[PDB]
Amino acid sequence: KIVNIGAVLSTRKHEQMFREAVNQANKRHGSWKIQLNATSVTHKPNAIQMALSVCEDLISSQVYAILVSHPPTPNDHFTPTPVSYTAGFYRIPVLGLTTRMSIYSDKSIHLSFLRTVPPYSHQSSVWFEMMRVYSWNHIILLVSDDHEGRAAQKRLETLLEERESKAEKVLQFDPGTKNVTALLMEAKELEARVIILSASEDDAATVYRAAAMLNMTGSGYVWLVGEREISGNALRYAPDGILGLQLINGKNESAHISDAVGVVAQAVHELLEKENITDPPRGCVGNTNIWKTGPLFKRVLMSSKYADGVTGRVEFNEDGDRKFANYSIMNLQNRKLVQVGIYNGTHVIPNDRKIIWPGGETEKPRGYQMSTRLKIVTIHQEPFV
Amino acid sequence: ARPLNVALVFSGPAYAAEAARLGPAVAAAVRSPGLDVRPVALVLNGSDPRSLVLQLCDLLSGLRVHGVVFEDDSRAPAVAPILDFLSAQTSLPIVAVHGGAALVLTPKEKGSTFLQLGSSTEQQLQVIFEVLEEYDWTSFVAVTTRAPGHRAFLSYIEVLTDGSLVGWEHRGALTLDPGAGEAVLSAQLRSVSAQIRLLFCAREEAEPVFRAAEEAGLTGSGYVWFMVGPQAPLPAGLFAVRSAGWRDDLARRVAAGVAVVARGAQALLRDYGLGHDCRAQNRTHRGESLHRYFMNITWDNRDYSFNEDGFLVNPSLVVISLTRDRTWEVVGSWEQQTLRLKYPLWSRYGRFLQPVDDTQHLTVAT
Repeated sequence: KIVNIGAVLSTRKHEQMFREAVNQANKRHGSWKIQLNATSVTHKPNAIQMALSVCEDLISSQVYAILVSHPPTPNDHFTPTPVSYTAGFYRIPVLGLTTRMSIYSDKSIHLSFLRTVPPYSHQSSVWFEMMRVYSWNHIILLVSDDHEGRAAQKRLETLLEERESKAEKVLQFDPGTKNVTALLMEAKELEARVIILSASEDDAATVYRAAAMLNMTGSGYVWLVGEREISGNALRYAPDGILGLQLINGKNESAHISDAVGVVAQAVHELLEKENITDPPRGCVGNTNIWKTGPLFKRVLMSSKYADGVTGRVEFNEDGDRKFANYSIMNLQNRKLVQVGIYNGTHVIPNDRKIIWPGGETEKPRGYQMSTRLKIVTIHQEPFV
Repeated sequence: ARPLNVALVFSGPAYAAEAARLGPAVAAAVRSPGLDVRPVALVLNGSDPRSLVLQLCDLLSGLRVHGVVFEDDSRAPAVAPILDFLSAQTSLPIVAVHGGAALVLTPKEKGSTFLQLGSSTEQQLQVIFEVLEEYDWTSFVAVTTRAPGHRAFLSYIEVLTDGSLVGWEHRGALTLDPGAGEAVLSAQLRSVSAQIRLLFCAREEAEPVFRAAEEAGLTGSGYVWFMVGPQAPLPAGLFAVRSAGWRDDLARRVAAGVAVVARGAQALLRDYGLGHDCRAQNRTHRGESLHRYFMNITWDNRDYSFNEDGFLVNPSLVVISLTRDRTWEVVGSWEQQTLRLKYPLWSRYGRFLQPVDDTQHLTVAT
């Protein structure tokens, strides 16, 4: 029985290691009646004829699962959208090597999809644990008017209700704006001095530009930030002593493709052990129906639990997001970045390196500022008032 | 008198015979000042994920389609999302009347102007309680399955129930796995004793559920099923909610579909005196002004409104009645956000869900 493993990659050289990864699959296992082949297709720099290539070549080759890759553009929803539509609606699983944006976790669209990398919305999961241990019981959110930002805001609030906290005050931006200085006045009078950002490079540009202008980067201010704006065009006026976040193997295509092959290498053996194992459709036009084995193929797919690859400990489950990833925490000193924090997947593990706070201060601050003046309400009662 | 060559595409052999007949009817039905109606009849091949972009752009190229109405005689809504993608690049509006607009696809992609004629999940859970308000049925349960989108179903019903002077009571949330086993399905379904139940499952996922109810005893006597969700073993006691155009004429259905794309844009000509960029590049402009343009639609004694994502904001619709002879009877109506029934009733009377407790009911004189 011929088993085809499809994939869409970028650059000719990267596709070469795909052949190496699939070649080792045959030798690493004792499979006798199972043969693996690799299909290579380059990215078409236009969406209109992008669907033509996947239909006429990959679909007609009856591939088993497809691997996607980051497009050459710095940030675009171009590569993963067409690929998850055509093959996605044939109930053909799609493996996301570099899919990290938070929209593709709804199951209203993109019915079948698996991610080997946790998305951006999961960053808030470790924010709370780091927030809780370092006191920090009062915060303010600065999230832009984007669908991705809403998911991050929801995750923080949906778990904070255990401690009975409403996260003080939340401000909503408009993406693409260039001057948000006036609306930052509402972020000054509050007692809290802990600011959390989750936005893009363009949105974070205006935030970091006026942060030093309003004397917001001095002592007593602590910034918790998202991974997107730590590296990029926002580095021009990024405040010092920023407590950011990053993910290991975030741009290692060769490491991720090996892990994706390993997960399905054992899975394909499990598929050839049951009954009613109908082959995925042959061709792109001849078949006009959803093929038999639906969730059963996905059910075993989201059941792998082994220890292989550089990252290891893959437990794809539920919506298809990785669990307990390896994160890192870094600081910005003199326009130079150094990593101080190491996350093992369970709790934050700090380092002996000094964690210098924004504005050039060493003592640990807290998000609290006393209100000197009090406004008082009274009513007219004859004996009392 | 700005020209407008509206396009019509149909899938299925049934429309092939009547493709030419719909010409004079559609053209004569729609008439607006300063606008030209030139419908074109086309037939598509198959209803599935397929290389539609090969020919859909081919017909779009070289022709001023402006707007095309999508029709399909298929229950599965597996064609709208792939058609949604090609709508984003072309920045042109496509409306589905029957089949294509089977379910509400939200949220959509950035810049998409694809609109539907259907009922949202939340809108299907607000008339179900309106008719239930005047017909008692205080006791109810919730049954959910492994189908995607179940999380919104439980959240939507909970919001409406709370904070009401009636004070609805809940008997917990029931979860069943059709792939587990027959023994597990039957025990969970009969765990809670109630004659009124709420079900949510896929169109093809329903059949395993009905088999469990047959051996669980919750099929005979008087039991109520609310078939709310995507869409011989069919015991009596089922109800659902659908759109007003549940049995509209084929000629009039296309007329309603072509009305929104053409008549809605007539207000633009009042301001001053387009989207054919497929097989072309170096142009993205803006594609969000169309949503606010298509807001004021009113025809056939109905109010049609759309939000940013796009569906029936004011869904003038009807509720189907109980099905006995495999017929889709309709008994409830809902217009102008007001409930209306054709068969008013009090408590449980003859031939309309007689009480399930013949030995626990009394008639008392005073």
